[PDB]
Amino acid sequence: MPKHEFSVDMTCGGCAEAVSRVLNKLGGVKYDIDLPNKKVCIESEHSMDTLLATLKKTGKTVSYLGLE
Amino acid sequence: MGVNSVTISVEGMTCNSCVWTIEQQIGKVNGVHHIKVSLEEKNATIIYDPKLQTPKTLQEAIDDMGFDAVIHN
Ligand SMILES: [Cu+2]
Repeated sequence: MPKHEFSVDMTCGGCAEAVSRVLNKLGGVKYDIDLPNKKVCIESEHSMDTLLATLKKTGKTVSYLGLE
Repeated sequence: MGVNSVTISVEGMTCNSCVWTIEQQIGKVNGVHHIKVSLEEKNATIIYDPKLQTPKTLQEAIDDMGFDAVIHN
């Protein structure tokens, strides 16, 4: 399974929670948030570039940072 | 023709920088003229141009996030 790690500018809990609703627009995604570490850890059969573009709808510094 | 305006109860925005995310995403929709957001009164106010913007387009720009926006001027 493709457990990939992404970091996003979670300057706020509302500013973070937005990542849930944009990933739900794809729907076919599994994910888990770490609010202190600023991480979303994802697994889906969709591409890393689809996930990255979807997270960047939330208006932030988003960086893909490798594999678990 | 000239300035139009509306208020949107963004019922999912209150804390620190969900607030800031509005001003990032709205301020780059070409027809916007002035954005304001209220964090404790939990709502979003804007002045916009009618040739380039609409209340419907505002509701699309909040849908880039995850906030519970309803039109309420
Ligand atoms: Cu906030």
